[PDB]
Amino acid sequence: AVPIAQKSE
Amino acid sequence: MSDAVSSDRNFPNSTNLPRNPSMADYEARIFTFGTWIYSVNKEQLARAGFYALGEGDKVKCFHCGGGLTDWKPSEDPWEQHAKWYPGCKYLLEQKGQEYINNIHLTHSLEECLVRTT
Ligand SMILES: [Zn+2]
Repeated sequence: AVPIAQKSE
Repeated sequence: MSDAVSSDRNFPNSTNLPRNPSMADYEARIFTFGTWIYSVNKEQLARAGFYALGEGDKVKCFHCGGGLTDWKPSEDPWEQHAKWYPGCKYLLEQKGQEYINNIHLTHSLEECLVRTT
């Protein structure tokens, strides 16, 4: 599973 | 003697229940995700305490709020959120450090073999 995070990248 | 509701006052909120696998496990989880489902079983995701966000795949754990999306073809709810962050309190309550080690040391989850042939 990949780390969500997203936020702003 | 600073305790507070954290460890003193009665029902903090007022009545609401802070979820619980035993009650909102298979059915509950299965409802959050939907039809889709990887090699593992949703009921499993429920055992660890993973509640989807109304859409399959992306699901956040209780307490450890671990957001995991796009799981692996060969993995398990516990193995995922645990390994990623070996500090999920809600987990310690589920099967304590006992299981925590089950993963961080050997292969956890995945049964149906009993003795593994
Ligand atoms: Zn967790």
